[PDB]
Parts: sequence; structure tokens; C-alpha cells
Amino acid sequence: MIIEDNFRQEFYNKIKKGDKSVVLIVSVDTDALCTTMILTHLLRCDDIPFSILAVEGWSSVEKIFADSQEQKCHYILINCGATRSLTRLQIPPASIAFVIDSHRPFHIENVYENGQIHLLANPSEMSELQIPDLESVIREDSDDEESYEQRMEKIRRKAIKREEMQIWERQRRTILWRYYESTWFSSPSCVTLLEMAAEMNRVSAETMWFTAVGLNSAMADKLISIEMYTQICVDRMRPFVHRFMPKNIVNQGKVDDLLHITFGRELPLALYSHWDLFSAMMVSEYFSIKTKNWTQKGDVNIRHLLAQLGITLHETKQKFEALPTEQRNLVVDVLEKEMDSSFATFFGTLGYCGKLSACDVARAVTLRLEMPKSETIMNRFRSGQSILRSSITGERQDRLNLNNTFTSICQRTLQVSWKTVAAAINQSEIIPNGPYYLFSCSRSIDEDMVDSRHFLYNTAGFMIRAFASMKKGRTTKPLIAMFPLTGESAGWLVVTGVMPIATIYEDSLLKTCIGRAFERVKKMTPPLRIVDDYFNSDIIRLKSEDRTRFIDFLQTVFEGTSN
Amino acid sequence: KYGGALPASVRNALCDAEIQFFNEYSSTLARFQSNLGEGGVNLLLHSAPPKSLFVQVRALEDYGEFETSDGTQVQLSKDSLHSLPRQDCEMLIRQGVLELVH
Amino acid sequence: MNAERCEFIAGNSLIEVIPSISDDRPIHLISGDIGPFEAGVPCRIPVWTAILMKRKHNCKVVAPQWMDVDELKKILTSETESQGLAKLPDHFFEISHMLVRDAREDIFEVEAVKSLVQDIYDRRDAKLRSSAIEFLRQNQTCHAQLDNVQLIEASSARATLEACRQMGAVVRNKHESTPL
Amino acid sequence: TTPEEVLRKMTATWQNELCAPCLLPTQMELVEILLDQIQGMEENIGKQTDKMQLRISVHRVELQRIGFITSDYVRCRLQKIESNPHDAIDQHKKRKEEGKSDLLSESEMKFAEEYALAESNLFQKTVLEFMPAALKKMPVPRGDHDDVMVYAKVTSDDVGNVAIPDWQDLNGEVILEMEPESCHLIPFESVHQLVEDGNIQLM
Amino acid sequence: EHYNPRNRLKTQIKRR
Repeated sequence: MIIEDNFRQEFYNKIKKGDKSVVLIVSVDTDALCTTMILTHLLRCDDIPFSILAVEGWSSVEKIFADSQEQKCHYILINCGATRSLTRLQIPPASIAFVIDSHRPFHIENVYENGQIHLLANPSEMSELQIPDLESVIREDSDDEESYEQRMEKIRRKAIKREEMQIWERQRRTILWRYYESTWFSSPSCVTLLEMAAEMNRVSAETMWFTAVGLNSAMADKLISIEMYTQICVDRMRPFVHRFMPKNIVNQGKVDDLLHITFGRELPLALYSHWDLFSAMMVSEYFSIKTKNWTQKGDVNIRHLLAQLGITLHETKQKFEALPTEQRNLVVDVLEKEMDSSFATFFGTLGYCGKLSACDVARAVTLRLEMPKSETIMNRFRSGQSILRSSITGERQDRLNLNNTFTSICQRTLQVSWKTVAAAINQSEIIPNGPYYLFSCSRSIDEDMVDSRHFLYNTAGFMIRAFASMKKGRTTKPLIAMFPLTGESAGWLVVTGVMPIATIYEDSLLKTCIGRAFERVKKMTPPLRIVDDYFNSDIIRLKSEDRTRFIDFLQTVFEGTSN
Repeated sequence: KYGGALPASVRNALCDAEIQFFNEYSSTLARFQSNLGEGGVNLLLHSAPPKSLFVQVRALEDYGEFETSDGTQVQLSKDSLHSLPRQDCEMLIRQGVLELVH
Repeated sequence: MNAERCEFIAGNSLIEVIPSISDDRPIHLISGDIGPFEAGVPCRIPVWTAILMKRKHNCKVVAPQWMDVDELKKILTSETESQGLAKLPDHFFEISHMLVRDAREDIFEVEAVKSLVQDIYDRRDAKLRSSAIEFLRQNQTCHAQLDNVQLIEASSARATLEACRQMGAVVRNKHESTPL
Repeated sequence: TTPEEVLRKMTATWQNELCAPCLLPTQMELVEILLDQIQGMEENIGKQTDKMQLRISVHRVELQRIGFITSDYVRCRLQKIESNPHDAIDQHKKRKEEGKSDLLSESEMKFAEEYALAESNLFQKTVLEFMPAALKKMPVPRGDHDDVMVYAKVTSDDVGNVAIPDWQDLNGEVILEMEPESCHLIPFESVHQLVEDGNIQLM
Repeated sequence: EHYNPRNRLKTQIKRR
């Protein structure tokens, strides 16, 4: 069952009526964290006891379901559960599952379960999903069982029905093979919960700020397009902005003690206002591709570019906080006009404290959630929760924790990713391998960062465009990247990939098929030592010995789709 | 302090007369507690002015199944977060099964 | 006796709120009936109940009349002019801190109100310090008058009681040492 | 008498019991009434089918507050009895001989006697059985609240006059007048009777 | 019937 409307009656009241115990199962990521922060506030207003469990793989969900066969629960699954059949996992017979997930497409068994499963969808999304009608994919195959002339007639009719069953099966296999063609991300989850809380009139500036941070995290993680982000901001977010603006400035300019939120233009540089502008420019994708700074001429190129734009070297190399306000506004106007992008975002202010950006807070929360892998999952969850709460207070210790988070790991991650791309180009690690390009390392620079989705997606997307800028004709193939692990995971590789540059999207949705390609590589015989536990299908773990056979099998898949 | 029990490291330092005195005092205190009202009163509860009704807690060990005073079941397992009534789980906070989350 | 128990006693005071929910019957508390609630019509309830509703978004709090800036200026004028402690509303500092903690959205002219309350606290603190220091030079009496002291101000100043108990022993020793 | 009056009397009793250095006359009657009221409200809420609504939360928070007040009062009195149990029994017997109101309730008296026996056993097994026959008596310290000060506020209209020691000449005493809104730093034994009668609130 | 503390107190006065 898919719920498209009336979420307060269909979903919230059934939990408020208190017959079963309430459990949240949460994926460990920023959007899921913000969704949980809104939902638990709504429950605590109504004094409903609940509990929370944090997971990062399908096997953890399997263990949670397997140990709980005697219970009776309302399970609520956040940013997981959509893309695999839940009934093939041992759902306890008395319990119910609600799914709030942004992965696409829904598994067809989850769509057509009788009522133990409920899936929440975005408004009018059913017009775009194009799910097949029921009888083309699901059939009562139990009913296929069934005088000399009557015996002959039954033989004829059995032959007719078996042939028509095979015709229907050919159509069904074609329909399902096209249905599972690609994976993609829909709108972020927390916008739906903001819309739900607005009905109950229990919305405040804190919930608005959490929604803005969760929306910007999907943009920073390369999950949704700039066009889709702009459309969400224009349609769904704009009615709430005027409520929380600092319009008490009309009341004699008075700085009161409350959080105020505004919306407006922004430079797409990563951490420019908490850093210096030269260092902020030299690790970005745009200025690195424009100046080709992995080569020897990069310093000369950026000095000439700054001279053309009309900005002094001392202005770029002192700390950005040190400049006067008019000088800052002039420099930001020049660089915004140079980059020529339509980006806009939300800013939060509180008293005489420094202004913050939702994009920067999203990066800090993401890097406290996902790293290092040697820490336990609940400790990483609590660290991300603490960083997110630090942004809505003016307290000295909390703001000091936030600034330390900005000025160590957020800088270091960008620098390591740039070093990876520069070493790849300068030592020619990327080779053609038939219908795709292949990248492999001798060593990874920092193995705590290799297992992060943010690091992997950003680094690979940077690397393919940097490689394609050097020479013409490189736009028509995908890139596959492999990184090695050592220590307690010695003898393993982490594998991911990126679509070709020349691909055209029919709309703003950014569909990909490389996770599907990896999944179909896994089905080949004799089997390979592949681990496929993540919720994201285009990241896998591979044994080091099976690398050659994996390359041949993946070439077979891409060639068989080329045929 | 904590729950009403002596640590083993403390009991190894005592003599037998002191151990006897602890048992006599505990029996006397429980006998006095039983006479307050109808059902008795646990005087380790309400040790400070109450700030709120519900508490946010982290479970430190696999305690298993637990039930609130309204009859709602909760599955306390290691590294999980719960939101519970304060009076029901104050004893487990004292006994070291749960810790408060700020 | 400590500051938490002072705040606990201060919670029993009455304050006026405007509900947004509505209800039909009264609510029969052991401390007495408080209802019924009608949306948009003010009524008086305890301070603890008001803060409990404000956290659940069920009402709007109306500040006391002595939180007007003119009234606070009158209080500051009287406290500056008088030699002893001036008289204040009941649980003045505790109610101020509770409302700034939980309901600062509904206070009007918040920074000016906050600064005036801090001024009043500063000079009352200086008056109590000077009175205690001048008392501890005494030997002739064991009595003082401290009119209009608040409960939290009395709670913060319990070192003087212990000092006077220690002084009395030495005075008694001198009296027993006087010859005959 | 209403429960609304009983709770208001109980709060003032709790404040005076916390501030006073020694044991006031017992007020377990009000404690028993309020515990019965808690149980009645609990069973009445238990009969309800719907609990996720505002009324039940308001009632439960009030029961939380009343439980805190009663528990803290009983804990303070037990901690006072444990310091010197024989002297408490002696003072209760002296008040009974004087014909005054009770110092200890029946359960408090039973607790005091049983604790005194349990405390005597440890000393007898450790030291006193080894002593010579003259030194086998149990020591009991005298009272210690002679020079204690309090902050006290006057509430009644017609309190009258109070006498205090004279530090200029400790053979004699000084007389004070208590106007009916004043606050004083004063010895406790001067205001003991008025604190029993409820004409003075300790701070 | 609507519960009230005063009826409970009257019942306890009859009990004790």
C-alpha cells in the first residue's frame, strides 16, 4: 500500500491510539537524523513512549526482525526499506511497518502487500512512478491445477492455458526488466514531516532550521540536482520563510533573544567564510578545472585570474572574518558573478552571535556521522546529534565545538579528495578497459575516509570530469574506481562508479544504473566474494583475489547491454 | 547510595559484627517503609524536585523485556535510546542499567 | 534548603494564560479547580501548569504587571534611595528566571527587562554583603533585623549563622573566665 | 477541611522541618491523608480508556509534586532520629509527662527503639564485652543545639515579646518586640515555642 | 459520575 494523502489520519493517529509499542529504525545519515529530530518532538508533545535503533546494513534489520517474532510493534523505518521486499525478511506476524524512504523505485512486493506494510510517498508522485498494473506482474498461479472426448478436450485446454501462461510470463519478464532499470533519489524526507507538523500547528524555528539542514545535505552529497533543489525551495519551503524573519528590526532595531531565519543568495564555495578565500578556491572543483592546478602552471594561472577579476592577493590570503563588510560584499559579488550559478540557501542568526549557513552545518553533521569507522555506530549517531544541536544556541562551549569541527576535518576531507584526483591525473592511473574506464590505487591516502558515501561520491564525480577535461572524446563512457583497505580489512577493496558525462536526463531526476550493473555481476556463476550489505547499491566490497574475474564479468555485463 | 547494597570490595574490609549491623538496619528500614499508606513507600524515589514527567535514557546492557506502569512493553537492549516515564525507570538508573541523555 | 527547593515553592504561584485548546469540564486538582478552557479567553492557573502548557504549545503566557519597564524602574528607584532592602513582589527573582528560561517569546521588551532585573539583584547583593560584614565586627549583641529579604537571598547567606555560632562559644568562655 | 487546605498546611510544615535544627512535633496525619489522595487519583486515572490527552498529564504532574513533598519530609525526620535515638525517646517521654502534643508517632517510635537496639549490638560485640565491669555502661551524648541561629519571619499579628541572651552581661537577658511583618537573625531557642505554634516561618 | 478529591476525603473521614 502507498499513502499519497491525508497523512495525519492515515499515519499519525494510528500511532497515537497506543495499542502496540513504537520503534524507530533509522539509517545513519543526515537527512534521516533531521527526520528523527522532527518526529520525536511530535511524539513527546503527546507523551507517547517510544524507542530508537540505528542501523547501517540490511543484515541488522534482518537481526532486529528475527529476534522479535513474539512482539507487537509499530515499526517506523527512516531512509531504508523501500528497495527490497520486506516480507521475505521475517516480519513478526503481529507487527506493522511504516516506511518513510527517499530511495526509488519501490519493490513491487512492498507495493502490493495486503496491508502489513505502508509506504509514504510525495504529493502527486504516483503520476510519475508509472508502476505496472497488478495482473501483469502478480497472478494466482495456485489455480493452474485442474469420457475419452472430455479427456482429450481437457488435454487441449491445458495446452492452450500453458501456452497463454508462457505468453503472459514473457510480457511480465519484459515489464519487470524495464521496471528495475535504474535507481534514483526522490525528495528528502524531512520536508514531508515539516508539512505534517504545520497541520498540527506545532512548527517552530528549530524545526524549520532542521528541515533546511536536511535539505542542504542532499545537495552536498550529490544526491539531487540543483534544478530539483530549486524547485523544492520555490514550491514547498517558501510559505514558511516569512514567519520567522527578523522583522523585529522594524521595532526600533531591537536584537531580541530568539532564532531568526532568512533566505537568499550564496557563493557555492565550500567553507569560504570560516577559512581564507585562496585556500577555499584551490580545493574546489570549478577553479581547479579552470586553472588546471594539478599541473605546474596552476599558481601562475590563479594569480592571473585574480588580477583579471580585480581582487588583491592579501585580501584572498587573510582570514575572511578580518575584512570590512563593504569589502566583503564587493568580493562576494565579483566571485558570484564569476561562478555564475543559481544557488541560494538559508541563514540562521541568534543575538549578537555569528551567522551560520545550513550548507556548512550539513557538512559538519555528515562528517561527524560517517567517520571514523573504528567508532561504534551509536557513538557516531550521538556525535552527529550533538553537532546539530550546537547550531541553534549562542553558548561559548557549543560554538567552540562547532568551530573546531569546521577547522579540522571539513578542511582535511576536501584536501585529501583533491590530492587523490591530482595523483590520479599526474601518474595516469585511469585506463580504458573496453566499454568503461578503470581507476585503481597503490595505496589510499586515508582509510578512515574511504568507506564514507560523501567522500566516495564527491571524489569520483570530481575525478571523471578532471580526467575528461584533459583530452577530447572522453565523455561517452562510465568510470569505475577501486580503493584498497589494510589492517583489520586487509585483502579487501571498496568499489563504486559514476555515469558518463554525455548522458541526457529527460527531467531533473538523475537516474543511474551502475548499482544495477554491480548487482547483476553478483548473479553470475561461479560466485565471487562480494559483500552487498549497504543500503546504497552502487557501493560494494570485493575480495582482492577476485579482481580479475570481476573486471571480466563487469565487462560482460556492459557489453551485453551494449548488444 | 545507588541501590541498597554493599559492594564486594567494601564487604571484604568489614568484620562480621558490622555485616550483621548492616542487615539489621536494612530490615528495620524496610519494616518502617511498609507502614506508610496502604502499599508502602520506596524512599529512594523522589530524591530531588521533579523537573519533568518523561526522561531520555540510553541502555547500557541487554536487560531484556521491561514494562511500564501503564502496561506498555519496552525491549531494553545494549546501545539503544528510550523515552520513558521518570518514576518507572528511576530504579534502573540507580542500579546502573540506564543512563540519562542530555 | 537550597535554590531548587526555592524554585519548587515559587512554582505554586498563580499566573494568567490564554489557551488555544478548548475543554468542557473543569479540572479538579488536589490544589483546587482550574478550568474550563476556552480558546482566546484568558484565565488564571499555577505557574508550573502554565510552563507545562507552554512547552506543549497549548497556550500563550501573559507576563505579570510588575514586568513592565516603568514598574521595574520604580522598583529600582526605591531600592536605590532606601538604606535597607526595599519590598518586592513574592518570588521575584525565581519567577523572573523561570519565565526567561521557558517563555521568553511572550515577554515584551525582553533585553530592557532583563537588564533592570540584573541591576536590582546587583545592588541588593551589595547591601546584604555590607550588612553581614558590619554585623560580624559586633560583640555586644547576637541579633539583627533584615526586613524584606527574599527566600533565595536568605538561602544564599547561611555562612553568617555558622560564624555567629562559633563566636558565641568564645564569648561564653570569657564570661566563665571572669573572676569573682 | 478540604484537601486544598491540607496540602497548604503540609508545605509550611515541610519548610519549617527542613530549617529547624531539632525535631518538631509530628504531623503524620497530613502525610496519611495525602498518600490516600494519591492512591485515589491513581485508581481513577486507571479506569480511563484514553490516556493521550492533556488532563491525564496535568493530573500526573500534580501527583509527582505531592509525592516529592511527602517523601522529603519523612526522609528528613528519619535522618534526624538516626543521629541520637535515645535522646529522641527521652524528649518524647518528657513531652508526654508535660502533657503536650506528641513528638513521635507510633511507627516513628517503633523505628527509634529497633534502631537503638541494632546500634547497641555492634558496640557490645566489638568493645564493651571486653571492658572491666565498671566500664560496661552504654554512652549516650547530651544534646548539642544550644548556640544555633536561624533566619525567622513573623506572620501572626499579636506575637508579643521575646527574650534573648545578653552578650554584654550573660547573667541576664534582653527583651525584643516582634512587629508583624519583620525578619530577624535570632537564636532558635527564643523562637522554638512560636515555631511550634505556627506564628513564625523559618527561612 | 465525575471524580472529585472531596468525596474521597469524606470517605476517609468516615473510615478514620
